[PDB]
Amino acid sequence: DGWVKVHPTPGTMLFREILHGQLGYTEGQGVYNVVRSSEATTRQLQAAIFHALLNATTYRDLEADWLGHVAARGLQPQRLVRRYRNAREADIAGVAERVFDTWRNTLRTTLLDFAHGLVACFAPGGPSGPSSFPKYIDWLTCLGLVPILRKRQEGGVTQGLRAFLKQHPLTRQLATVAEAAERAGPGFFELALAFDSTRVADYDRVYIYYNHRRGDWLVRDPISGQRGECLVLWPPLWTGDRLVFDSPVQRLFPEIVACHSLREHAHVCRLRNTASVKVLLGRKYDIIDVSKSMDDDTYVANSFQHPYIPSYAQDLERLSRLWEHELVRCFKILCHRNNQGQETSISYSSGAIAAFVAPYFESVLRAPRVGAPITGSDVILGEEELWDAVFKKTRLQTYLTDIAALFVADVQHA
Amino acid sequence: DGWVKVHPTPGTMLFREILHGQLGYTEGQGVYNVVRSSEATTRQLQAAIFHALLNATTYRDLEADWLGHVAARGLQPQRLVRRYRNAREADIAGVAERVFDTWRNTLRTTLLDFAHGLVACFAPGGPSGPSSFPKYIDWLTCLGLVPILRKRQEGGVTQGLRAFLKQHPLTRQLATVAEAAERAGPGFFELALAFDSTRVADYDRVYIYYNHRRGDWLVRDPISGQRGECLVLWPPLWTGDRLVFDSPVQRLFPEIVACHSLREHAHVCRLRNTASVKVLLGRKYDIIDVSKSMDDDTYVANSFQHPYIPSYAQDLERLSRLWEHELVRCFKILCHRNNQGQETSISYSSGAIAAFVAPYFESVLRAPRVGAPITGSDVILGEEELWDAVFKKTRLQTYLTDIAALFVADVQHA
Amino acid sequence: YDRVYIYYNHRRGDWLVRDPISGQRGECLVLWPPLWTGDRLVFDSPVQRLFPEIVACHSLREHAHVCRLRNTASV
Repeated sequence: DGWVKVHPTPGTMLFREILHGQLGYTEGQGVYNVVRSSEATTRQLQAAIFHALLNATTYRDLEADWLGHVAARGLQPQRLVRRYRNAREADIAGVAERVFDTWRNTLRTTLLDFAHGLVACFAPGGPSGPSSFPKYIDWLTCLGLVPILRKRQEGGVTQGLRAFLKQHPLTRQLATVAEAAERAGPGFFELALAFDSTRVADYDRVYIYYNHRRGDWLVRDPISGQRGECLVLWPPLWTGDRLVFDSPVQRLFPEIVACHSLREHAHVCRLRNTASVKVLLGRKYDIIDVSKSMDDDTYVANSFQHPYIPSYAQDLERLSRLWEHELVRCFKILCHRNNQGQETSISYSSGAIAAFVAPYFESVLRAPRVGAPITGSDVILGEEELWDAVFKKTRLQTYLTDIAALFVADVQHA
Repeated sequence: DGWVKVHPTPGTMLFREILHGQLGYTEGQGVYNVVRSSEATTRQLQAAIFHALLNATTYRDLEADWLGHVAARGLQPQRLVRRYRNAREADIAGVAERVFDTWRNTLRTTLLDFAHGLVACFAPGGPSGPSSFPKYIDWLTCLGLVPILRKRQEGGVTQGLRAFLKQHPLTRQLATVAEAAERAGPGFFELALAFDSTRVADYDRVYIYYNHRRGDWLVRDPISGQRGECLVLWPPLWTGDRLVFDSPVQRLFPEIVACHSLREHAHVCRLRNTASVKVLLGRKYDIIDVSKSMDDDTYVANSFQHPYIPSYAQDLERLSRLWEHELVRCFKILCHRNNQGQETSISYSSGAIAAFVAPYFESVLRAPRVGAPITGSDVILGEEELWDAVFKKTRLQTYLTDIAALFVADVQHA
Repeated sequence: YDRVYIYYNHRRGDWLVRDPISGQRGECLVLWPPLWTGDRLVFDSPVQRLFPEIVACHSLREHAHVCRLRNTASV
């Protein structure tokens, strides 16, 4: 009733084949490899987890832990001052600030270890398997659509979380991390459930049907008999006779076809010209041409030779430049070049992550709030740098300084 | 029932051949050699072992050892101050600082020697043989798969560890070293067991089967009859007739074939052209072309000479550049180049380790914990620099400074 | 180099090195392993990689010399 088949057509198969370089290849196309990188997704995962865990810190809990450690070490400031029998403010101030600094950086290391354990638990299920990011990105590149199949289930990620959190010894030693983990735990459980639920359709096993009268989609798995959903970022066009996509491969398609045809014709012409001497036969290493087959009351009046051979270097170079420029502009990639003109590194710009990573989470993953998205510089840096940067600004440092200021000032003012 | 062979087909054998330069070779392909480097894995082992050793330190045990050394040297602050008979606190402060600093660097030398022995114990078995890193890399490059055969058994690595730890007299001298080694012992045994258990399949024997109807793999050893696991990083695609892999060699395949065919055609055309003078005969150093063989009731009309010779400089240069660019972008390698654009060294970037080294440990080797991944700068630096860097920021330095300041206060008030 | 004898087996994958004259049995160590492709063996040494190009270059030089010698005549 107005429906038409879309995906199993050979056109999309040819698109995917040209993505793998089945015909033609240029170094400009090589920039596509960084477009499939999962660095941004992992950065977003760890930043969101860091924000979630650290915002659960309690001022009272950390004050209780600090006073418990103080009692355990017996470092009562009045007792230390009386034992030292001096009014040297600088000495006791240095001692107190150093002790608080050692407590703060041991807390930092413990929190870093626990967060690293959590993010390592979450890491494997992101890139490979369910919600595979490269599959989403090459779906958007090939056609501009992201088919999805949803099903509520318990997955291996939840099993890993369960096998991780309970037996972790850090809950027994540090109380504050225990309360922080337990109060936010259902959020991580829901995140794991969302990870399991979302499955991205495999390219060669999914069928897409579109109806043009009303403009609605239908996606189903021929083998599993499961109905899914269709998500579109930039919609296609329906001319009435053929559905015309608007993906970058669609735009690039005619030029690659022309270049490949030219290269094939050049090869065919080159193969013919292997001969050295040619002759002709007519009525009154070597190749003989015989016109006697078609001689019928005829006679040769003249003959000509023109050994053409096509050239294709500039066309390949232009195709490489076009590939590079299109892939740079479409995905808003960021390029770094030095004074002499040498390329140094390729990284995602802030626009790229804001335009692709965030909608991925909000629609393909259906994940809850992810907090403030990272900046373009953060993805370049390392995990420890991101951890320190987020730790400095956020809530925990304010409580830490709040404790430190009064704890220090009390002993010297006394 | 839907199964089909994957590896024994001549395509993968041709891929492995083309890596070894069986056909064609260019300067760009040479950058593959630095990819197979084992420096990153060894640096990761060093960092992991250093972290696993240092965290086992005990503040009480370190204090006990320091006070025992002080008592052995008779460095009682009260007695030494009474002997000096002067009010110069600077002298006693400097003496205490120097003595504790020599204790510091003696502890550091002992720790680094023991750690170097331990890492040397794990050094040979890791990157080569069982769980050999270059085989993992060239499996990823050839196909995108990493066949694995697993078996739980004791290995020579554990034998070396056993020959090391209890035969090391360092435990009898320093209490802290013995206590830390005893605490961290089981983890190293688990690491050795993980090293021995994992075996990477060899290219010439193992067989892998695929089935698209349900998307499953089957890997087995034809001779030993052992069944294993099939790991995939970037999956392939099934287009009915064939299975187009998504490895870099697969992308590069058509261009190399075209270049090699052109070189062969150029050679065969060049060999023919060695003649200087050529003549032809017909019915009424030297080469004679007898057209009389087919000259029957036929008569010549004209003759031609077009001595073509193909050239291949441009294709070779482009292939070299394409090889270099593809290998640089695919594995996220990093280059260092100076003012005039000439390179000086090749390094293993942070993205490279984060995308290859870590999943290798987590899946191929099934390591329990690797700690915080190193930065891209650490692989450049030497072992001693890495040890010194990891020593400074960690718990043992905190304990060391805590002891130092309290001892300085005690000696200055004494 | 010119004395030692090296034997290899493909089904089990083991080596055997012995001195033909002294009769002494030794030990075989490998850094990067070779490859077994049926009725052939392919090493992975740098010279092995460089081999297919040097042969072509030497053949080209030989053919150039052969052609040069012929053209010494004037008429």
